[PDB]
Amino acid sequence: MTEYKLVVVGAGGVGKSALTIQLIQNHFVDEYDPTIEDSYRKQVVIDGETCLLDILDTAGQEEYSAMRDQYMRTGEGFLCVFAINNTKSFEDIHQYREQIKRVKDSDDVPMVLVGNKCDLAARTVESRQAQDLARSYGIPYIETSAKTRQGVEDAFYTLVREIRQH
Ligand SMILES: Nc1nc2c(ncn2[C@@H]2O[C@H](COP(=O)(O)OP(=O)(O)NP(=O)(O)O)[C@@H](O)[C@H]2O)c(=O)[nH]1
Ligand SMILES: [Mg+2]
Repeated sequence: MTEYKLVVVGAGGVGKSALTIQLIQNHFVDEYDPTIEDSYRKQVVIDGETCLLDILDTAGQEEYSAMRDQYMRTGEGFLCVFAINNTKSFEDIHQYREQIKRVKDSDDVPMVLVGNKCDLAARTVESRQAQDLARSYGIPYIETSAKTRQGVEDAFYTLVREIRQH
């Protein structure tokens, strides 16, 4: 079956791992559990296509940039995750996108901008700001909550469909 290598990137603590574990294990992880590097493999059916999602969960910590680069290089699509209550993680998005472009030697790779933690009332990044940024990149913007599962399959499935169109 087709394998899609998806890479989840973003600042530390935005919920990269919680998003992935919701998709894979249907559970919200409320624990503090920083990632170094983790891989998940799941057989799914997306629009009648049997395929294998190979999800590379990366570290937000700068100490693992070289490790992150190595895994970014193999990815076919990228979830760029920020948290809607963390303005700095939204600002960091530009830096993550540029590194993706660097290691993939491409100006446009399949990518989804993911505004996570939308269950929180304490929003500091307006949806309009993130939509505008996504529009400038040419990529879709999807708001998610790993807690309520809102948007989770949307984010991953939209990325897979973007790889089909690439
Ligand atoms: N309310 C809420 N909390 C969330 C959400 N996603 C993650 N969190 C919380 O935010 C914290 C960080 O989550 P985690 O998935 O570990 O983030 P990460 O991006 O993988 N961090 P790292 O870069 O170290 O691997 C955890 O306490 C988790 O429960 C969400 O959608 N809503
Ligand atoms: Mg993590």
